[PDB]
Amino acid sequence: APVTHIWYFKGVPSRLGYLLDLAPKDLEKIIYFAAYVITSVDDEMRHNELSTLEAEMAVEKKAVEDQRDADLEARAQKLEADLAELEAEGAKSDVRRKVRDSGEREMRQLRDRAQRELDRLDEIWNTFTKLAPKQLIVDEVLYRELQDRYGEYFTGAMGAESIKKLIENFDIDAEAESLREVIRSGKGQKKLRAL
Amino acid sequence: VDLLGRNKAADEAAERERREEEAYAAGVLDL
Repeated sequence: APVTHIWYFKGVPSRLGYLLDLAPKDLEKIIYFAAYVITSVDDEMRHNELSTLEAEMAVEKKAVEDQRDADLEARAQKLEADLAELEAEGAKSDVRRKVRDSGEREMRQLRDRAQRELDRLDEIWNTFTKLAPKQLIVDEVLYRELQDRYGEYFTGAMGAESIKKLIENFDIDAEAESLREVIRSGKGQKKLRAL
Repeated sequence: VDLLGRNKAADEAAERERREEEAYAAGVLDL
């Protein structure tokens, strides 16, 4: 299994981080199998589809939120039944308000897992639309949850192989000239870092 | 100046940058 060379990773400056504009911690994570990175993706293929991918995401979200409002109202009618059948017989209203607080907890937790799934799917979409390579993923869930839907669009890996693919997929004179230009124009500590 | 005093982190970073600014003007190999 491919593997890298400590001499060019750990010692300061870490030559790999400088070549790739990274921090070490990121890279000690990618090499010791902690985070994942995106070797490459397609920008023009993801161009003519953003609209309809939004369409599919939005139809899924409208589905789940229709079910969410249905959850709210159905649990609410069950709660009304619970109160009406808790008061018709001979009980105090202390116990009724306790059981209704329990039912309130029930509707709350239902809508809560509901909105949690909402926010999960929404952050997932917001991560897809905002994709550039060299991004890390400390999640393992967001990543999988993107590998199942459209994973075949982008390309991901981890380990020596990821850095290898990347280096291969990396222009160099562009970076060199942009760096010469950041040194020329820019100033301060930023100039020194680009240097 | 006696209620606020003087931090450390900022001073370290500042003198660092200053050192690498007096070293780049003439010749930068400091290590």
